[PDB]
Amino acid sequence: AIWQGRSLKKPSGGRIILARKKRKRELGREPAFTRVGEEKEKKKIIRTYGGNRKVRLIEAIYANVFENGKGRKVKVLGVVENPANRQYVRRDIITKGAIIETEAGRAIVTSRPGQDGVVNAVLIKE
Amino acid sequence: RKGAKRHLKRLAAPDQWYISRKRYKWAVRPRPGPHSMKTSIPLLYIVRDYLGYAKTAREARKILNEGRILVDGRVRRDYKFPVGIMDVVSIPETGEHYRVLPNRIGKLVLHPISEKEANIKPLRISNKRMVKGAKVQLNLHDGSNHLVTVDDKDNYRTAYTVLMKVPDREVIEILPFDVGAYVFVTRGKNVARKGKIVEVRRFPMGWPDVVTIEDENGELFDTLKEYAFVVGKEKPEISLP
Amino acid sequence: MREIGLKVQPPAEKCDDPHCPWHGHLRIHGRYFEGIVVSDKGKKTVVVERRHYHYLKKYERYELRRSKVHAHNPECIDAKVGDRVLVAETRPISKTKSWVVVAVTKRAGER
Amino acid sequence: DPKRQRKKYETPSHPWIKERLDRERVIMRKYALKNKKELWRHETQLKEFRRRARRLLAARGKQAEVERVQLLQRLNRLGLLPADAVLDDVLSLTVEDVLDRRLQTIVYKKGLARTPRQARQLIVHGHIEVNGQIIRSPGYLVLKAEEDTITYSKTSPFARESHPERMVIEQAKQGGEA
Amino acid sequence: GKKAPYGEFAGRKLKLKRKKFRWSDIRYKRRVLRLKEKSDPLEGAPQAKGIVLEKIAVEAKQPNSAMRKAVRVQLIKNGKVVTAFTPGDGAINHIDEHDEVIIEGIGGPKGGSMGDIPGIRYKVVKVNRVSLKELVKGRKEKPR
RNA sequence: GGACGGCUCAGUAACACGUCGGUAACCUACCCUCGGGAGGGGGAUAACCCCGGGAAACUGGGGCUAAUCCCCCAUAGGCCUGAGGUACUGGAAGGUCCUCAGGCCGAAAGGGGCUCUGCCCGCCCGAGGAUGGGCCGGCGGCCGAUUAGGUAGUUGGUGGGGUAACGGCCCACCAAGCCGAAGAUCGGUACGGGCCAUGAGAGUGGGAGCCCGGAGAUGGACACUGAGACACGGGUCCAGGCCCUAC
RNA sequence: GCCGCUAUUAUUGGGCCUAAAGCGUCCGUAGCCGGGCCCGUAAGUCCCUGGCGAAAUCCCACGGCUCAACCGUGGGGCUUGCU
RNA sequence: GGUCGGGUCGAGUCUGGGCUCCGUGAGGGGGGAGAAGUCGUAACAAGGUAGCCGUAGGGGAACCUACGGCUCGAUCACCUCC
Ligand SMILES: [Mg+2]
Ligand SMILES: [Mg+2]
Ligand SMILES: [Mg+2]
Ligand SMILES: [Mg+2]
Ligand SMILES: [Mg+2]
Ligand SMILES: [Mg+2]
Ligand SMILES: [Mg+2]
Ligand SMILES: [Mg+2]
Ligand SMILES: [Mg+2]
Ligand SMILES: [Mg+2]
Repeated sequence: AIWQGRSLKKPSGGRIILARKKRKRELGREPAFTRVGEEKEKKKIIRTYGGNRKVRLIEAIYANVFENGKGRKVKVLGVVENPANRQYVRRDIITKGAIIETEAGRAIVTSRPGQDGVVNAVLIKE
Repeated sequence: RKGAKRHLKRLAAPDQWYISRKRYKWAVRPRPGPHSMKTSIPLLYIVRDYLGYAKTAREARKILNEGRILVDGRVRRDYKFPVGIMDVVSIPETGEHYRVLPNRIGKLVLHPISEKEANIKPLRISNKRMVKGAKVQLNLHDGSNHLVTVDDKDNYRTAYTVLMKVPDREVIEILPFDVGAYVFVTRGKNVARKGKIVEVRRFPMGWPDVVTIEDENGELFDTLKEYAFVVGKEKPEISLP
Repeated sequence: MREIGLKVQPPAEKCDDPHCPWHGHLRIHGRYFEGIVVSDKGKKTVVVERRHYHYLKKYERYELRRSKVHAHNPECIDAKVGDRVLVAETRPISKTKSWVVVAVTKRAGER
Repeated sequence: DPKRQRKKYETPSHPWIKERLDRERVIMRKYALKNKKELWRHETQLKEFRRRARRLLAARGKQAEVERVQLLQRLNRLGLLPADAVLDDVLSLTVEDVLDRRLQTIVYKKGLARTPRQARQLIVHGHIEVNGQIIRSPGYLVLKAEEDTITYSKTSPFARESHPERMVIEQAKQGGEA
Repeated sequence: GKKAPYGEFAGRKLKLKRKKFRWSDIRYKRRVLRLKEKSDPLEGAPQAKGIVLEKIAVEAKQPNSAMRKAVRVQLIKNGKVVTAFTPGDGAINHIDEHDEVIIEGIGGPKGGSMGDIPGIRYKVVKVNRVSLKELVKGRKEKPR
């Protein structure tokens, strides 16, 4: 989805007729589907408003996992339990609220790999 | 539409410039700089209109590029440079110094002064960051920044004033915002008015705090704390009007 | 317990969403008013009504003008239809919601 | 939606009132006016004075006192009222007083012109000075302080006392009502 | 009785009723619905140009006896035929067919007909870029 | 640098405009202040030279060369997450700062000129400001009931994605909300205002010209580059029309 | 063509037996109007004060172009106001 | 950069269904003026059948008839209020 402006409907239900064309600054971008890769972690770089930078991850491998202030790079295996979508656990797609099977076990993501380009996760105690 | 403004029409200009709004179409658009547009005027207007050392902008630009006008001890060669409240405009070749201060009408004027006071600039502190190195950055109303340490971080507070020796930038005479402090207003209705502080009210949310001030003739008036500029402890000590 | 900028009593229980000013990370800024709740159907969403009088220069008279606002209602403050709530402005929470309930004076009875 | 410079004279509500016509015909012959426009201009001057005076009667202080003082000192300066005057006296004033403060009329007086029509020609051809300044506008309202400084121009043949028309004008030294 | 809403908090209904009966005002209605603009062949103009189709004459109402001269005129901006009265004494002879003619309003009370001419709303003013008054008084002979 | 200025008022009954406020939910080249840094390598290619092609528009191949051009490496720095400390400001901390962890992204021109051992104009990073914008909200300003029900991502929520940034902006899954006779929806007309005309005033009317804002650049749709454009004197396609042509 | 004329849109400030005009009559929902005293609140309302409502435009004085128009200095007002 | 595809914002192009809009325009309807005309004489005086409302039917046409109402009806004969 491209245009992230206003909606064409009032809360009343009435129609809006756009008084202006769509500006470059109110667009979006095709989403990152941070899937699990076999290897060669894949990422792209986005030039953004202001000349700023976003790192968009497309294939993640490692998933820095955290417990109580201690981290380690622990080699993602797969995805389980995405509350955002079930098609995501099928396609093995990572997001912020996802659960990932890993070395050292299950971990709940805390990062936005489409934005920050890294997968950071938290060990679930069981 | 598609971007920023590089022009200014002389009618759409600030209300505090002494500009002769209908004589021409255009005015100098000030550069971004120390102060704001609401508390500044460009050096071209100072050199050409106020002091009258030039009838023309070409002459004024020649002067400024020769380097005959200082603003707080520094040569300023740009004609769009903002000159703001409590700023010292010096001409050594003529031995003159002026303090840019506001009028009671609300407009900016040049108050003549001498060298001693001309090496002084009072700065309202206006904010206080904690910066890397665990150092304290005072963020001052001329958009300036001064670094101090966690030892006197408490001697330095936001609405206070700092006298500054400007071609070197050495703090002298911190003046705190307290009761009895001599104050000079800078904006509002009670603009070029001065006196001693009496009271401060807080007003819960983002509503600005307000100060009650007592003039020399005993009258008693309110304004905003942000518009209350401290110039002294009991006497203005900076030769205001 | 935190002390959001307008002095009024916080709730008793402390468990909420992040869109609560006291127990979450939501902030409030700008304007605040008291109003009456007229709907409490939506989850964490009420409708608050003001009633100001508008002067007509010509006819030298006044007319009522109702204004709804569509505030957020955290479960700690489960304001119901009738209650005189205090509401404050914040960031957008939804298409229509840019306000949040902070405090109540309950009303079991109305007129 | 901009300024649009407006006339400084008001025309009458009806163009063909016999009373107004007679009155204005008399005034125009007495004061030697080219235009009803000119007359109405001075009438409008008066009207504005009167309206200000009215408002300031029915006004309150700290402003509308300033304007009272300003009105009275303006009219003093113009020579329409004495210094001990009041808004009541404003309302007593007349268009004839205004027209008497015209330059054409003061030059018909000050024994300078012998006729208001010749006064007009003197002014327009450049033979009258007011405070050293040539004025060519006969409708110029003279200030009570400039009145005693009215004189022929230095670069005027009428300033030579040997001039024939100067000799006639001073053969008839007259003034008073004009 | 005492009129409608006189209360301090009745401005709404008061405004409403005044609007309701402004619509009984016919001037307001014409202005606001733009009826003249919809039914005007001159399309909201003070003048218009037309081609003379024919020269005719019209009988004065009842008491007056005369044949007022006129012309049927085809207007260019819309192609519409209107009849226009030719003031003057030999104006209809100074005017010829296929001639371009300028078309004013005749005056008349509601932008309408004038005097003993029952149903004529328009005047001729210029004929082939020459004023009919001058043609009639002899001066400024006609081009074509 | 060309995104300003300049032009026009089609569209738009809308947070477009006015005004009060907010952004602790965001971007900002030029400018100011402060604090720091400028290390080590490498490369290409115009101009020029040889030859051209093509009706033009335009354009090819080979040779040669530089840079404040381009690339790389490291160091600084930036972003995310987790833990805890509570030094800062604020009305209030998902903020700043301190310590530690795991990571990803990752600068720079010590260039040029002089009276050259110093000065001037400059490069990069960070903190703030300023400037200019984005977005949110309260209030406010036409007609029609011979337009009465409207809305289906529609109202909200949970979780996300995306965005500079909040947001049903978009998505998946949950619910049934939202607007409305104080007139919704639909239709009509209309750039908004400051202002202007008129009138004793109350009021009625207008909102081309100057300023402020907005929108648009044959109609429609989409992108590149850049701090900033979906770009009046830049790009691409469709529709429609026109011009040159060696068709 | 707009305002005025027009108290022919009427809040100020119009009329409805016979001139245009009282629903055929009643009942009642919203709305509007609402008896008297006491207490409270202080939402409207009033006062005072802080911050805003750009400049130009409007009024006034004073100055400069011969006066004026125009321009500048200053005072006031204007913006429906909002806070 | 091409060529294959797979996704997207997507104008447009063909078409079928509705809904209005516009330019026209046969043929029927009434309306308004005017001209003198044609048939009558409905109405105003008790207008020569008093007039008018409502409903219904009928009639070249104004109109007529019926049922209920009104006086915005004249006259003379009663009682009453004045
Ligand atoms: Mg590197
Ligand atoms: Mg339009
Ligand atoms: Mg064109
Ligand atoms: Mg009427
Ligand atoms: Mg009447
Ligand atoms: Mg103003
Ligand atoms: Mg009959
Ligand atoms: Mg009969
Ligand atoms: Mg009969
Ligand atoms: Mg029968």
